[PDB]
Amino acid sequence: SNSEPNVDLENQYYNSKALKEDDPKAALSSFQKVLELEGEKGEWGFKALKQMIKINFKLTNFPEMMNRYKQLLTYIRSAVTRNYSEKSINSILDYISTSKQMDLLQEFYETTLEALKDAKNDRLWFKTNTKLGKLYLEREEYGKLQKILRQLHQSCQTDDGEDDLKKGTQLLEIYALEIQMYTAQKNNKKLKALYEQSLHIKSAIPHPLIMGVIRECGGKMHLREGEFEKAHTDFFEAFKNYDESGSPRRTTCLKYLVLANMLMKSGINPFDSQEAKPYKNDPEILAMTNLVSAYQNNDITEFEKILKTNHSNIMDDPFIREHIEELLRNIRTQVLIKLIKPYTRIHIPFISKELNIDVADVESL
Amino acid sequence: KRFEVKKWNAVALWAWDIVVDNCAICRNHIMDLCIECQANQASATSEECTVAWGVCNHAFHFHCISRWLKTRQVCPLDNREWEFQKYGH
Amino acid sequence: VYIKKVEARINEEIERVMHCLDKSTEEPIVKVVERELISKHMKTIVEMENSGLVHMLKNGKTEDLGCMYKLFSRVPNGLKTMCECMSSYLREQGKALVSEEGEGKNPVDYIQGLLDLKSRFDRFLLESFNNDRLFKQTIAGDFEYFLNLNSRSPEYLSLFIDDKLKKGVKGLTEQEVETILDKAMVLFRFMQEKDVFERYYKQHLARRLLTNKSVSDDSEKNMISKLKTECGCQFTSKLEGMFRDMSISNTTMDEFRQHLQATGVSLGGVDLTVRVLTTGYWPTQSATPKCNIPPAPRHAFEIFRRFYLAKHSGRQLTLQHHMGSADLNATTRKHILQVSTFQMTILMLFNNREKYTFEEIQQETDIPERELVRALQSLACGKPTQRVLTKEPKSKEIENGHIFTVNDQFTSKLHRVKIQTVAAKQGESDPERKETRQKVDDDRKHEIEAAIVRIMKSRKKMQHNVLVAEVTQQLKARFLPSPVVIKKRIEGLIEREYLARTPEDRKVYTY
Ligand SMILES: [Zn+2]
Ligand SMILES: [Zn+2]
Ligand SMILES: [Zn+2]
Repeated sequence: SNSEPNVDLENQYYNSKALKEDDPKAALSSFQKVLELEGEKGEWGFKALKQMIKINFKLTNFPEMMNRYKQLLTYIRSAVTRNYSEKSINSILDYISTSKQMDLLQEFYETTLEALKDAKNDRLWFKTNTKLGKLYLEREEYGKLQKILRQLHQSCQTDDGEDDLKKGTQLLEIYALEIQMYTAQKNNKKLKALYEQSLHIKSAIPHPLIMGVIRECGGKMHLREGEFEKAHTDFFEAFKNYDESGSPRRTTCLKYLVLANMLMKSGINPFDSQEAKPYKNDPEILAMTNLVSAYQNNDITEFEKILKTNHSNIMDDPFIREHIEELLRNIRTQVLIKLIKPYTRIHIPFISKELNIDVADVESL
Repeated sequence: KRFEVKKWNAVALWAWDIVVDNCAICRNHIMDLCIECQANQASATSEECTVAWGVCNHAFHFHCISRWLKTRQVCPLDNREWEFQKYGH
Repeated sequence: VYIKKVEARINEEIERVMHCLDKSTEEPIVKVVERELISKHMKTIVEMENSGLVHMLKNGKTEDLGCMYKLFSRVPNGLKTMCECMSSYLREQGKALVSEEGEGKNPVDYIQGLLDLKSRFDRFLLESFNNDRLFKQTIAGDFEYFLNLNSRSPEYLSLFIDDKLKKGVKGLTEQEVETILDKAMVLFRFMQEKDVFERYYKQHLARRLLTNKSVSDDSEKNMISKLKTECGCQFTSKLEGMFRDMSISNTTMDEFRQHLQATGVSLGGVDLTVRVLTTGYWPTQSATPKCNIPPAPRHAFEIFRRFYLAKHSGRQLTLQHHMGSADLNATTRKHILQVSTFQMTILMLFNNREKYTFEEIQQETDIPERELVRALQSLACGKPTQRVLTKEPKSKEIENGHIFTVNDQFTSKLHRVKIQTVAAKQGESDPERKETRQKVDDDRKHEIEAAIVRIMKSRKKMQHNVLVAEVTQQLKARFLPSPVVIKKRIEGLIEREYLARTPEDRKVYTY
């Protein structure tokens, strides 16, 4: 194919790249002279501006650093397509994040925000706003999170409608942000409203983490309401997404899936396949593996022994603490039914001794 | 030396196994039949009962998860969530 | 000129009768007059040809089309024949354009001409017909009729969208990009054989992602959202997994950056970029080869495999040799080269000791076939005055006993000189096109069987010809019914069971 981009611009850019490991005072001057060579726009001078910002951040020179970052922001909506400029500005933001001057960090962030607003960088823009929202959730901030959510929703509003048909990914990120928020405030009604709106309008390409979070919330809502199949499927998809991504929430999602699969009765195993030599033998998952092994074997005594032995990681979750009574009722019912299948006319105290429970509980069951 | 390699931009492919030795719906094993078939003989015709693999790499007997999708409900792990990516171990 | 005259006649007649007479008159006289005159003269003049609809539409007369639409809307059965003649003209134009006889036609030019014709007809519709439903339905049906006579159109549309997506040099801003993408998807709406189209789209994705890393980063999301809103779920999940792979690759990149930020013991991992892609979304290509690996790449692959088996356990990596790139720091200046994962094994053998030959690099390398020749000729054959791997037997064809050397070549001031002998063309040479056509044909052939069994298991049966109607109805949205093929295929299962037909008499099925 081939295409002659430029020879001299690349040559001086690489000369300054070599110079960067020498004294920075000369590297900055050479990079600034690369921008003077072409004059109009930059192309290789676009990367020269990024290098100048990096080196200036090394020798604490911020004013012209931010002026040249404004120049790069104007360069994003220039002959350089908004393709590698987003990676370049993400790298610049990460480099700025190295220091701890939060005032400078937020000045940089707001200048970037306004420039991207002016450049109508739709995808890049809500990617940046979603990143800011995730940062706010990680610091449990909602004052500006709410404003960001409202702005993103308004951008998603099709005047009459509050939603587009291709901004489904936008609304997906918005609802992921709101799902994290209402996990912080544990608001069940808003959680179900969010999950319904997401299920309806979100249909689009997801990022695996976002899909996993939304499916985790959906499974939580379903198992709070009572649906076992829907909760199991949601935990299934969320755990698949966590397997793909690698977030620490994988273990908690797998434990929730284990709880859900035991509650749908009909004798199914959640530790069978994915919980293997890597995950079946995991110390935080071995307790659940043993629990479901007893569930398969219908060993009520061993199941209760494991429940009492690892109560710090079995019923520690308030939700699993709520569901342990139902799980015990189900396993006792299964053991009783299996015991009374082969014969007829059996006394109650023998069943009570076999089940290691009170006689009144046996009568009620 | 006259030539030295500096960078690399390789692409690494991976395969999914999570090999285990147990089942879920029949509670028997990955192989060696299930609850709905028991023995090897009695109208098997080379044992038409194999292992089904999903897109998530979970493994069951084909009959097991087939009846799971048929008997209780089809919505849990439907054609959108559970795929059919392989047949046999 | 007749249409203006008759419109003036209508206006003068109605004005004269309304001003010179009462109210109980008017409608009968004008009704019968316009009925008779318009019917007769319309028939004659707009089905003869003389300045007729075909000619006034070919030259692009907007006012004539507008006045024709505004005049013929009053009389019934006028829009019907107008749309019939427009469809006939469109059929003639398509047959003149979709002609297969003659080899040497440019694909991109053909698609550009088809898109220009569609846009011109849409503009004429908007300007004259006032967005009439009948005209839109007729043009959509006509496009469906004349577009499915061939099978190379979807691939040409895929290459056009690849050209539009690779770089937005034309139309830097976003509004025109959005409009052209909308027009492209609208054109794709009236197209059949989506399987090969989406296969070629995936091929373009593989070409643009494995060779370029800065393609759009913002328009990929728009592309796949349009695919979500346009297509169903057959290979849209393939695209989902394709993008999931990039997401996991960048997550692994940042976590590995945190890994080498915390020490790193030995060196060899100077500047590495390892990526995580799945086998279910990126195909092998040919065979999953088993070639050797250079030493620094060997260390990088070992480190990545150890990490993936330590913190991503439950899955093992498979090694393949088709993709990747590297930078080769050579050394009067130090110019860094570029090796695309194939010649870097030869450069490994040279790092150990150069002045080798073809036998040396074919015996101690486990190196593949003529792709090796193309990779090796990159550094020596067809080289401008920046040669970095010179040889004594200067010749065009490749020998066996020929020695390689190195020339400093100070003229090569470029410190990132690359040899892009690969990716010479993107025409999709017949072999892969035929194999994927066979693959998608088999896909359709088992999808139809899945549909027929899944539907007729929840329904009843037939005696001679009742069920065929239901399967054609449920496959109506997919493709043509093909009665002969399905009739010949339904009787092939009689040698088995599953509601067969019984060999002795084909009427008693295995219910
Ligand atoms: Zn089985
Ligand atoms: Zn059997
Ligand atoms: Zn499956």
